[PDB]
Amino acid sequence: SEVAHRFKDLGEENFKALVLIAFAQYLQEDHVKLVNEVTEFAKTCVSAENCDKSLHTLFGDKLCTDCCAKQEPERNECFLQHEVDVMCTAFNEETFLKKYLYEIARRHPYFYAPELLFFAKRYKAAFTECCQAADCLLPKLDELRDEGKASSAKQRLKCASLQKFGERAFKAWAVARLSQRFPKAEFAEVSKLVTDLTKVHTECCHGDLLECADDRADLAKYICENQDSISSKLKECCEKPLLEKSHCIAEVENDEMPADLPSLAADFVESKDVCKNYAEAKDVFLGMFLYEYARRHPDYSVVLLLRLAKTYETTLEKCCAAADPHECYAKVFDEFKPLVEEPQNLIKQNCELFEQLGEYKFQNALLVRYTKKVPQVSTPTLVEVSRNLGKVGSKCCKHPEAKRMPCAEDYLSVVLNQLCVLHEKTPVSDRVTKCCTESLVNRRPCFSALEVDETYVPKEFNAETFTFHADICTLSEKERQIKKQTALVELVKHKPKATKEQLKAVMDDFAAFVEKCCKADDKETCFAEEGKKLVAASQAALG
Amino acid sequence: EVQLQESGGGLVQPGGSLRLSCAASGFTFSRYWMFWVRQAPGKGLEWISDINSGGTYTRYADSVKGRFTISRDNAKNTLYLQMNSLRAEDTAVYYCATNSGDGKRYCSGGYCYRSRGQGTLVTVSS
Repeated sequence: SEVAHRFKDLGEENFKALVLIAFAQYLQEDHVKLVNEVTEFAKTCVSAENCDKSLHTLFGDKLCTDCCAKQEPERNECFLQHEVDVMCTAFNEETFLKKYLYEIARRHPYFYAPELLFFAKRYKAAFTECCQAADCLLPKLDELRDEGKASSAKQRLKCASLQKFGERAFKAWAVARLSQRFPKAEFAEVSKLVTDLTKVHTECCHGDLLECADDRADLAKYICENQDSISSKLKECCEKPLLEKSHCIAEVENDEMPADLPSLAADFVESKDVCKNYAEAKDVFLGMFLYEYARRHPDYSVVLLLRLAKTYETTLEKCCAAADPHECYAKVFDEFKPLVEEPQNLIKQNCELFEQLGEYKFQNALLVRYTKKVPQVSTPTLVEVSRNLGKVGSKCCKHPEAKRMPCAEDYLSVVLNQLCVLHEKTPVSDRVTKCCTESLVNRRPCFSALEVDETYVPKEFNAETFTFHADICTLSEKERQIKKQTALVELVKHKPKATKEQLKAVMDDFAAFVEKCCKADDKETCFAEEGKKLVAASQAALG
Repeated sequence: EVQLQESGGGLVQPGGSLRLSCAASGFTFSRYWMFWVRQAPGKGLEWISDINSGGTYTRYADSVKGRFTISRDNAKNTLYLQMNSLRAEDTAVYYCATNSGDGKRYCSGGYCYRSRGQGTLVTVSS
């Protein structure tokens, strides 16, 4: 009986948490008793009838006394398509934590179940320290809340990529990352972890939950036991409690590579044998190429390394069919040079620009850049995308170059996926649908390949959109900023061939204007009078 | 410097059993994986069992699972393969292999090794 296995393994406290999440996500408090009811059945489960019945079927059959037409695993695919003083007073603590847990679980669908359990334990720790503390619980709580929202966005990515593309693509992704993370490990060890990681991910994307928490626990078990062959950065991670220990290995930094590593060229470009090796064990052979390239290059995005492996694969497929293969693929490393330099220059130019402008004007510059490229997107969407891209700048450009491409990749991949989700439910651009459609190694390059839209006809002048009101002085910095960034996008839609010099001079005018009248004694009068000098300034610059 | 050397082969018969062994030289045994791969009369290499460096993980091709066991002794630099319930189809030259060293890779039968022993012949004739 699986329900028993996982009872015996997960525990009781963890089992109950796990049932709390999936059930909650599927149904949108009344049936919380049913989750405590399931535990009583589980004790019953461990030759009783209804016991050893399939886990999903028992959950699938039940909750649906929301289609419910076939109640099978082929239905699940259809289903997937469809106050400091008071907080301490609750501190039955177990009840208080459980309500807190439901609420996070209720809020987002694709949260990775295993991670959710971990944050709760940190939340308890802060309360236990805080009540003894004369008052800083709120900063610890804020810390944890901010981290969670991003995970739901990355997970959506992972699962869609697995549906979009086969496990071969997901395993390859994994091989690339773990080689970076665990360079001193040999290939057979890395391969072992990826198969395990894939199953745990494949299942939670499946939404079984159930085993992946047990499979995550076993995987975390395995590493700490076998540190000798994995990473010299695992020690501390591997002295913690289980949910902390596990979540911690997800976050562990890159280990140093072995010193005096050989060049990959012998055995991948210098050997007569490679077409034979490729024919004897193709995907293994290619897997090992990626292992060797990756472990030498923590300064590379995973996707980049996937392009290189792809390039190499394409080169063997043509070269090994040619007259003298050895000659034909002798130059292949010269092919990798431009693939590596395109992302590096792009990081170089955009950080140069961010450094010299600061977050806010950087955002303004991106706003100009992407409006011209895709003027048909709605103004609120252009503002949010550009705003988020700017923050990517501030998070990544701080790091030296060696750390930049993986950081960019990390955050930019979530932006581009959120963006593509929006575009699907209200398309406005064929170029964007295509960049969203294309293979993951090509998504970002395709977006990078967008040009200005020379067909776009200017928006007619409207006066309201470029007038500010005194109420703007009451707003937070974020909302005031958005106000002006809305004007800028609208300015570009009205003057789409104006230089970025003229466009920025006006945007600074918007800034100087709001700055000046928000200091004035009589604001209402400043906003009306100086409002004329702004109109004459933009007219001077742009007409 | 890397040296693998199989032992323990000869003629045996249906139902019976046999143990194979391999000694290691060159680089240390404890830090790497080890592999047993076989070659039946009219075939190429079948990869049949794997072991991690610490001995904490093992893998078995379907055709030998349940009946075979792989294990090691890191002190003696010695890999073992314990074979039970032998059949006709287990006839083959058994080898052992590893990916230790910075030697050339050699792919065959759907995997790649850097070093292999000279391989010991086992015959399972009724």
